Amino acid sequence: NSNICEVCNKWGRLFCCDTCPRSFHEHCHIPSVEANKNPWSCIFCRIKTIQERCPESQSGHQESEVLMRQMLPEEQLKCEFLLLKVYCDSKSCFFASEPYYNREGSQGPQKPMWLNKVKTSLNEQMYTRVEGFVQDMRLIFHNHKEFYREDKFTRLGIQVQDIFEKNFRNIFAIQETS
Ligand SMILES: [Zn+2]
Ligand SMILES: [Zn+2]
Ligand SMILES: [Zn+2]
Repeated sequence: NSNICEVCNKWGRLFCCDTCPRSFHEHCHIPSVEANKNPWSCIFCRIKTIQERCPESQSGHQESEVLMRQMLPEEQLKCEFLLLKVYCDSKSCFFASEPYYNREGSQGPQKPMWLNKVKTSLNEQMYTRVEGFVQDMRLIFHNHKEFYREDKFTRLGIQVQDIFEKNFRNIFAIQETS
């Protein structure tokens, strides 16, 4: 196994996947690394299994169909994995915890949102469709762009949104387009 967390790239108290060489901090894995379970398989492995069991699941899909899907176990897992892929980028730190807004010339958003809030919502089964999860994730970046206006810091929102969107298209097998 690797000697650093796959998500935050630090050492520490690491749980090792039994079916691949990745390792995780307890609360870096999503869902949080399960108490017992020997062997244990990480989210990367669980997602690869879904694909292997249903190879046609990789054929292209329309985003509008994906969004309307109910949050059954396989969709719950895919959203957990997509969230984890955002945390894998170090620039996620800016979006992880609850923000506050006091900048001359800007007003805070009407509906603040942040990654740990999405993580709690997923854990608590608060989303009934994929659309709920995707709308909260896109709201993070939209709030940031609107609040930071012409400050160059706006680019952090564009960057982390790009990581979200690329991974969304990969995980949910969105039909490739020009
Ligand atoms: Zn970690
Ligand atoms: Zn694994
Ligand atoms: Zn199949």
